[PDB]
Amino acid sequence: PLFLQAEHLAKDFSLFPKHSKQSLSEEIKGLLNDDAIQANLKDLASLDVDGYVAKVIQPTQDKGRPGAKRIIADLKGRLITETHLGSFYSAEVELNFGSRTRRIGFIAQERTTANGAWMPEHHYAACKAIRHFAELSMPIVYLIDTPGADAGEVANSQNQAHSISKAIAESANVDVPTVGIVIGAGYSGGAIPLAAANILLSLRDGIFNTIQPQGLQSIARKYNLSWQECAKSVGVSPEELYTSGCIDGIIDFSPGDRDERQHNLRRAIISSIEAVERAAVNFVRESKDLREHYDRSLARFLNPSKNLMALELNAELAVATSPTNHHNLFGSAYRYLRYLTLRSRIHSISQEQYGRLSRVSVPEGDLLARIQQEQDRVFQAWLASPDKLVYDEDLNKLWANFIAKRDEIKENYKKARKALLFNISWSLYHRWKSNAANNFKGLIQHLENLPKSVTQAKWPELNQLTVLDVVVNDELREDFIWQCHNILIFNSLYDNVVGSLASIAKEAMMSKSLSRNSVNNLLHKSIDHALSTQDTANDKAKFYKWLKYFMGQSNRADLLVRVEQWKSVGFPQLNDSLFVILTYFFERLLPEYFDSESDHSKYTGAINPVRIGRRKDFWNRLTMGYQDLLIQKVLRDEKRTGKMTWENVIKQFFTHFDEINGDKMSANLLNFPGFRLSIEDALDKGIRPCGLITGIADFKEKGQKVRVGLAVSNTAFQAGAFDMASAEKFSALLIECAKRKLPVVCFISSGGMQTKEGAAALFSMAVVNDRITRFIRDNELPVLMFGFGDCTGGAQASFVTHPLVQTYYLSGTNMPFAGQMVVPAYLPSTSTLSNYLSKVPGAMAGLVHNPFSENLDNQLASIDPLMPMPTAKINEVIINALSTLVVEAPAEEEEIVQNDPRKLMKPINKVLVHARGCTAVKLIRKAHDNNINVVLVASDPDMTAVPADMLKESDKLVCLGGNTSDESYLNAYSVLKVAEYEQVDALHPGIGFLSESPQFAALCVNNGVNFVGPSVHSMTTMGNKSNAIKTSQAQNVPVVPGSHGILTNAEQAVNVASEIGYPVLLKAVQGGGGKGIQVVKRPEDMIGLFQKTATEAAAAFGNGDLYLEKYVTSLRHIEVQLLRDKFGHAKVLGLRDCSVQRNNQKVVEESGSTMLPDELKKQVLAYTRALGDATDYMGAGTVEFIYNLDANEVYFMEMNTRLQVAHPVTEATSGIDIVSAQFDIAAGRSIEHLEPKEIGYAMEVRVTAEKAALDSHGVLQLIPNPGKITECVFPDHPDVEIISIAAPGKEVSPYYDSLIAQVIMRGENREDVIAKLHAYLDSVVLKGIATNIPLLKLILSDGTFKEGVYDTNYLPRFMAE
Ligand SMILES: Nc1ncnc2c1ncn2[C@@H]1O[C@H](COP(=O)(O)OP(=O)(O)O)[C@@H](O)[C@H]1O
Ligand SMILES: [Mg+2]
Repeated sequence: PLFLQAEHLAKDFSLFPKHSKQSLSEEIKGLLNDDAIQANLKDLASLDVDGYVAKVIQPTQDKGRPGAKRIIADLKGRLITETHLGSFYSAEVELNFGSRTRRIGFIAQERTTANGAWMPEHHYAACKAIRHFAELSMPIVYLIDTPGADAGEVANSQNQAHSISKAIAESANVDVPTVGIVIGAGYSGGAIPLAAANILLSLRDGIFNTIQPQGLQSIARKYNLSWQECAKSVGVSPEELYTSGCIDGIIDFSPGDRDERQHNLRRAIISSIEAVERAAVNFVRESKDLREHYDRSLARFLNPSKNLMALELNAELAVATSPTNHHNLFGSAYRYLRYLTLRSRIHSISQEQYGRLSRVSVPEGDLLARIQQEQDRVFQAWLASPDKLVYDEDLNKLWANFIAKRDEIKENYKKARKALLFNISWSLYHRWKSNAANNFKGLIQHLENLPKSVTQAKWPELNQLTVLDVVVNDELREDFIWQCHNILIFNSLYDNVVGSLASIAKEAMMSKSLSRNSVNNLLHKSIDHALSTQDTANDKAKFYKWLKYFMGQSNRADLLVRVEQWKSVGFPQLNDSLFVILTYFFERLLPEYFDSESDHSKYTGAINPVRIGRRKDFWNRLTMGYQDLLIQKVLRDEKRTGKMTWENVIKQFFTHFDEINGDKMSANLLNFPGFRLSIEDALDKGIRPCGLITGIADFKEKGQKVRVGLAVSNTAFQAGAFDMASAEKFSALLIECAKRKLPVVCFISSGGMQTKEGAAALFSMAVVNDRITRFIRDNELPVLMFGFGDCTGGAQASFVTHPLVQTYYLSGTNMPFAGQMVVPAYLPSTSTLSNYLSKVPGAMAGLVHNPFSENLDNQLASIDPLMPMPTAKINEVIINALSTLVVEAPAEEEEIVQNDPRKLMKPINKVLVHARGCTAVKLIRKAHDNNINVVLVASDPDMTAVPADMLKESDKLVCLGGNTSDESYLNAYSVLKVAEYEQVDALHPGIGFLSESPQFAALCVNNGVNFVGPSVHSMTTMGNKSNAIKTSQAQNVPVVPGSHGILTNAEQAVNVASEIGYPVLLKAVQGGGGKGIQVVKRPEDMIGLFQKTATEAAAAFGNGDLYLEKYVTSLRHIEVQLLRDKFGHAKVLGLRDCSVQRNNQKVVEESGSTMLPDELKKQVLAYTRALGDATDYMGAGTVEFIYNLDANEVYFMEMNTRLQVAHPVTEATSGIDIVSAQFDIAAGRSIEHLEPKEIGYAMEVRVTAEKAALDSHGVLQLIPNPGKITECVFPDHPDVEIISIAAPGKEVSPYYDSLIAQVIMRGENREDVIAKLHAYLDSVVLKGIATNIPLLKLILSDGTFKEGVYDTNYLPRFMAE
């Protein structure tokens, strides 16, 4: 069942991107190499935002750049057909493949018509062209270049979204190789039908993104950035798109090249089509289920059943329109491959996986203070570099008038003085825009607070004289404070009149004048509103004399037109007639009001629109614009009451809703500014950080239950903005519906695709649309799509309006192609509101009633009685949809089936061991002792290692290839393919490599392979450092004091560090092994050391996330061994002390701690049980504690969610075998029968192949000594255990660790264990290589170590002695 299989495989392939077989980037000949890509990443990192814009954004905007036809012509093939249709350009060219010539289809976005902006008929032409090439078995090269598909009134009237939803449906289901190549810009839903290819490439200077970079300006205004900053933060370069896995490589060609690089475009196409065809043949070799899918699709062409045959007639889709034009078996392979690549381009995580931010050192109401500080920061930056007064002739001529009239004999002085400051305050009001109110308050406060040595300061010479320098002088200072105070009241007056513009519009429609009382009372109310929302000392009478002075300036109309130009960005909801009457009120009716103050007969109030412009149909456009403002107001009242939520939508019709994967959420690997704060805020409110809620519900159809799928949009997160986690939840729901045979109902509301998830979010349009296309075409069950609230962007432009679904809308739904954030200017309710679109053909199967908004249909009939009304109910549509289906006999109910190892835990007689070295020798020895056959996997140096020699004829050895870890053990797909091939009973994930990764645990358990260790839930809870601390806090276990969540920035790190007291630690969340652990001594150091250690974490792991802990200088590293079964018996075996360590790596490890009180030992035993039971832990695990020697306290640090190398020390002293107990637990057995003891004492020395050598100051260090071992004797002794890979004639490899043996001594007491281990280390012989043993012998003959008085920093001090 290929529909179920493609989500399984694509989930597997997205768990480890680098070593997946979805990497076809090696195949294509003519791409740039990974070295040039790494070098280009270093340049783009070191450049600023302007250098990034020049490199990336400016060449795709270039009007001199070769078009789609010119690029296709310079492939130098033979053109067979062309179809130029506006900004669409389809073609068909024969290319030479060396063996012969071949027809290759083309569909391109042509930049030399409409800039590549596609219209509805261009999408319908792309639909047709994609079938036409499929019917003729022609491979297709898509060429992407667009500002996005048109969001205009004509597009949405022609049903733009419904043409794109079909175009994506054809592209996703085409039966020929599809290659995408970005030849310019790939923005939004116009780029995704073409970018939905098998292999998506880009030219060297191309771009691919969620929307055009100027559309990010709305999100830039909300968080106080520029749109250029938001564009770099999103990461839109071809190099960054290749790093995120959005594209499959960068072709070494730009459209203007005429050297060797012009030949790379045809070569990249030839090798791409050949690569997809070789890959698709390899998929038909290995997939026997691809035959079954093809035979099921063939059987529908043989016998077209009436319910799907009627859907194919109405939908017009790419089907077998002939037996000759019926697709081949490889045709279904291109659909399959295309889904796997689209679905591994999208990526999401879970709530347990996401690392929580620090609540510690965060002020109350912080958001407004941080935005105030950003507005002050940009204001202080203007105080540090203000503009010169020579730059504008209008301001320059007023300075000349001012200085001339200042020496002249007092009226002309006062006129020129006031006029200079006035035009400076309008100039800064044009400049500062949406933040102008805040920056004028800060300018007033600045001017009042200025030193007398700056207020009395005489002006610089004209060339160095700035607009700041002009107004800071005392003579211009306090009148400019007055200008700024009146401009604040004007900005409030203007914005209050804009929000009250409907009252003006009504009276203009019904009398053609705005009466004198209506302009008086609107002016009164707007000044009273301005001076009651602002406590400013400048009163109504002073502002009235300024308003007369302003209405006495000759450039007053020009000041209103300049203002209106930048205000049009913030108010894209008003039409031309509404902007004209707004301007006419300020320009003419306010002067006419003053002129008629002396004599009221001079007032007429008459709006003459011709004096602002000869706009046709002015009063009928004013009628439409007023009706649309009332529709906007009604939909804002509906948002503010908040009746259409996911809970309320469910309670109106459905009962016992069971959500599928409610924990799925945004990955956020671009880390967009303020978006992680929004994920935190959502989580603290209990809201899903995901644009969709999905589940299965009961619907009582005439008292009797019917089980249906239910997908309701989450208007509680980002107004229902659809996301990569929403796409995975939709695929999961359609899979549960395909398994159980459920009808699907959907309620969809969205602001569009989540732009703050990167360019990767776009692929969700094609992923979810393909799963709905395949769901109806393989499983027949009806999908309903009730568009509600605002239903816009890519959710609207794909799956909601898809031609096989029954599309519905609630009354009052806003349904355009894109929303207010992206739309440049006003769109009529005739082209946006679902009421007027109800009778427009193909827009919907019906407009239904909104069951929450009581009076809506009468409120809409009072706005326009000729508006089309709703007819059907949501209950009527659902009962008619359910009753016309065949009622198949329902199976007995199953739960939502998830990854559970406990089901897979069956008796083990053959096991895969994922390990090398001493860990593999230990696990191979335990496999013999438990009577289990080993399937061993190994690198080329390790095929002839001692763990391979320890195997029998009944045990297997398999070659992974290569020398290093990357070429062998870290390839998870090779290791899983061996587990599947040998049919292994379980897989032991070893130690090191992928042992502690919950992704590698999930990868095995997806494919039904038993993972020997904890559940994936237990691994993510105690593997995520913030959540491990939060679970410890919940179980009354003291943690190592710190931030407790993850730090945001250097200011956060300073404040949490100050509260703990310096010195302190900075640690990486994805760290471990002592990597990136920086000590910070001071606040002076912390500012530089945070930025530094964030770069260490980002370089080492690809995540700069730091979290802070208290630096304890005198400690013991105490760690406590847990065992636990599936039944819940937390058998805690005992502790170890691993304090003799060198660069965090443990060296001399012990079964007890000589400075730890028995009361604190009992506390860490109780805390291990509390954590083990409260996470539902399984297998072997080790919780780590800092035992502060100064404080006499024990603090939880972190947990090992796997087998620990120190384990044979506790095997001796507990009397319990840790690996045998873990193999019993992973066979499904209980460990209740075990009795943990405290048998004597034990100690381990890690014997490593290292030579002594001095550092730069002369202190002795140990460093690795590789080479062939000539002699190696470990004498047989009863109270020592030897795990070893050292023997005569074996080599110690430079590609791996110097660990050559673990020597674990046992004895009665600690002095006896030390003395026996000292004597045993002298009886042990090693030759050929050097070893660490000269140091180990001296620690065992130290007096301070023999007394047991030391700390974790003992060893580097002792090596210096
Ligand atoms: N402030 C500190 N207090 C205690 N240990 C610290 C501190 N800073 C670094 N460390 C080292 O890190 C240990 C904590 O576990 P860690 O070494 O990070 O584990 P791993 O690297 O094996 O995951 C401590 O025992 C100590 O050796
Ligand atoms: Mg450690």
